[PDB]
Amino acid sequence: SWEVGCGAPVPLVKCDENSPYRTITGDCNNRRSPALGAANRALARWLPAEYEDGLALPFGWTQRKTRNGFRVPLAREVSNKIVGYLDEEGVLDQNRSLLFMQWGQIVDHDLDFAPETELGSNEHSKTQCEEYCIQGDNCFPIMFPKNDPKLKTQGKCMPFFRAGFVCPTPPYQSLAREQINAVTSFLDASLVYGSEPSLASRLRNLSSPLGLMAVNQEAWDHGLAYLPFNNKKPSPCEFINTTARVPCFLAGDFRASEQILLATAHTLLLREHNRLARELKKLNPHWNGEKLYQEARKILGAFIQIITFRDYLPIVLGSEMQKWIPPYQGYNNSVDPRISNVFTFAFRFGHMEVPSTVSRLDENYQPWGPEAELPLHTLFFNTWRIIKDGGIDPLVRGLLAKKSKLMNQDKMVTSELRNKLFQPTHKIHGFDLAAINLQRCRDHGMPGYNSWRGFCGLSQPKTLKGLQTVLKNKILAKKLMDLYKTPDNIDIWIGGNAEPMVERGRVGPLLACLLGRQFQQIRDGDRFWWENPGVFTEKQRDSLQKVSFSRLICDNTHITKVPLHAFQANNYPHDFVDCSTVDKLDLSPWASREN
Ligand code: HEM
Ligand SMILES: *[C@@H]1O[C@H](CO)[C@@H](O[C@@H]2O[C@H](CO)[C@@H](O[C@H]3O[C@H](CO)[C@@H](O)[C@H](O)[C@@H]3O)[C@H](O)[C@H]2NC(C)=O)[C@H](O)[C@H]1NC(C)=O
Ligand SMILES: *[C@@H]1O[C@H](CO)[C@@H](O[C@@H]2O[C@H](CO)[C@@H](O[C@H]3O[C@H](CO)[C@@H](O)[C@H](O)[C@@H]3O)[C@H](O)[C@H]2NC(C)=O)[C@H](O)[C@H]1NC(C)=O
Ligand SMILES: *[C@@H]1O[C@H](CO)[C@@H](O[C@@H]2O[C@H](CO)[C@@H](O)[C@H](O)[C@H]2NC(C)=O)[C@H](O)[C@H]1NC(C)=O
Ligand SMILES: *[C@@H]1O[C@H](CO)[C@@H](O[C@H]2O[C@H](CO)[C@@H](O)[C@H](O)[C@H]2NC(C)=O)[C@H](O)[C@H]1NC(C)=O
Ligand SMILES: [Ca+2]
Repeated sequence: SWEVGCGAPVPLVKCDENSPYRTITGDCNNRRSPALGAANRALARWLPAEYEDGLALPFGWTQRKTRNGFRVPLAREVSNKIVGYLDEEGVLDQNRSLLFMQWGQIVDHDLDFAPETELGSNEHSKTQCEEYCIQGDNCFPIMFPKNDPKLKTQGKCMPFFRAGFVCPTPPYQSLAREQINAVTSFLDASLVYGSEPSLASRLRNLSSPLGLMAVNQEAWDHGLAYLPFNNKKPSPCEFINTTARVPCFLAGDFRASEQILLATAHTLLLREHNRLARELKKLNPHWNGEKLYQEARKILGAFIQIITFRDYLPIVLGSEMQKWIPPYQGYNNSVDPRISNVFTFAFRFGHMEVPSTVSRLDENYQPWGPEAELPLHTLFFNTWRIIKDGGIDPLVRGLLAKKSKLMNQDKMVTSELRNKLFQPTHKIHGFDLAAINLQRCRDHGMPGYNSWRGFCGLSQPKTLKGLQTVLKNKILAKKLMDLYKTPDNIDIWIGGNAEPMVERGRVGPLLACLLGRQFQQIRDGDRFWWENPGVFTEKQRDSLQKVSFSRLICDNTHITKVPLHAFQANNYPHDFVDCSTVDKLDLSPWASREN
């Protein structure tokens, strides 16, 4: 049942129907709908889109037009009055490690990606939005509210370009605007291998039939691999420090270098690939180039699904886990595996877990140097710190020894993300992730905070006194009401992230419902979900059940002290054990007796 939407850009295939290997583009996962789930297609819509002209112009684009009677408040003003805070003390999540926030980004990045329009790299359209803030076509700038400090320093606005959409590119098609997802909707470790056949192949070694991924040649990490640099010459990573000119990295996903801790996580993944392919070679000396690559890839793919569903969602969705994601019962071909547009905003709850600083610890898990604790804002698109100052061991240690930030109603997003975010295209370190997130809700057309509380079958507040109760907070409910003038207009992001947390989770009623459903779907609809009979052998599954991020850390770095539960907050040296005391990934059942 797959065809109409728009023939679209999407590159045509022919399915093998018998290949035990996933396609790079995600196509052919579903035999009835080939493309359901495949990259470079439209995000899924769980509810009708809500645009100003009900087709493609966002709410806030035309000043004089209201929403339900009132004027949507400037994203940046919501940011200033409700989001930001000053005191960075007593704001850490006592029972979550920095890895908690870090793994979430890996997952989100694996599942969705709505790139900006482009149609500019020569053009003066990439400057008529930066310099003058003139709204039009794909530039929907974030104006600055009266009395904003950035007015005196940065200008009258922050450039912002609407997301890409799915038939064309430039102008339009007749119908209702739908944003694009440039990656695959299946938890298949697509951030490691790319989503297009072309990128997928540039990432491979194809000189030696060992099936290895290509690693950097100009620099090493104690004999260990580094990701490969990037060929493209305008590079933001060179920019932040024109003196050490280190370019960004090249990996299956483009945001791989937004921040030092993300690239670090990426590097651990590239390694286990090669590692997993050197071993498999030993075992089966007759296996060839493609065989090694695919089989290794298949493994790492099952890895990510396991860590995520077993270790990561249970402490995110808390006690609301079994209500949305019941125990697995097999493949279901009647389930839309496609990521929905709202998931990409619901999942952004993490943004309020990013802490103000990042640390580097030596072996005794102590301060590594004199400038070991650096401000979060000096690490965006920073590769020199890795390559030219320490390696990745110091950074991985921090991920385990330090903590995550705890969403606090009186303290939402770090000022490191709200005032000093760096953007790949521009130069200053002065953007606001909060205003961008909010502006993007409207860009993508998301419906109000209530339409969603309704979608999830929750009470819908119409009065100040009512909003006080749901958020269980007066000040907040009042500020939220002074700006939005009706609970019907609270942007789902700031809206969803304002409800108090659920028992043992880290998100509330409306986010738990939105994340819950989604994850249930990608699992129930993936023909290659590791627990799905036939994908792996009964004996293979038994061996994968033991994987643990901890081990991943041991077989891939020179760390020898790691916690058993890398996600909860552990303290060194008590909660740390020696690597030799940690279960290994026994690849024995991956041997093949010809006779
Ligand atoms: C800096 C940034 C982060 C911290 C170092 C950070 C972190 C996260 C986490 C931990 C997420 C999930 C649990 C998460 C989700 C999504 N992000 Fe955020 N992210 C940083 C920076 C950015 C920037 C800049 C953007 C672009 C926003 C835009 O709309 O232009 C960004 C996006 C997202 C995003 C949207 C996915 C998409 O399809 O584009 C998440 C789902 N992150 N981030
Ligand atoms: C910090 O968070 C930790 C993770 O939630 C928590 O430890 C976990 O506590 C839960 C019970 O709340 C238990 O989790 C698992 O227990 C049963 C076995 O009896 C499993 O079959 C279930 O899947 C369930 O998830 C464990 O006791 C433990 N889990 C892990 C992985 O360590 C800590 O208690 C929290 N620390 C503080 C101070 O609150
Ligand atoms: C841009 O990246 C540079 C890395 O190439 C970085 O400079 C490097 O780091 C420090 C500079 O403070 C120097 O390291 C230390 O060397 C010895 C110890 O071995 C000390 O005696 C020195 O005082 C110094 O602290 C490196 O030598 C230096 N390398 C080079 C080529 O400059 C810059 O700090 C970065 N600049 C910015 C603005 O971020
Ligand atoms: C592709 O794989 C080959 C085979 O392992 C790599 O060749 C090795 O290169 C390193 C340093 O250049 C040395 O250990 C040897 O010269 C090679 N080893 C062997 C066993 O041949 C090659 O570097 C890889 N290419 C890329 C881009 O990653
Ligand atoms: C296969 O997955 C579908 C996807 O939802 C399941 O659909 C059931 O529940 C849906 C609402 O959540 C409803 O649309 C349907 O009434 C219902 N489907 C049927 C056939 O009753 C479906 O139950 C799953 N199939 C099996 C055998 O579990
Ligand atoms: Ca994916």
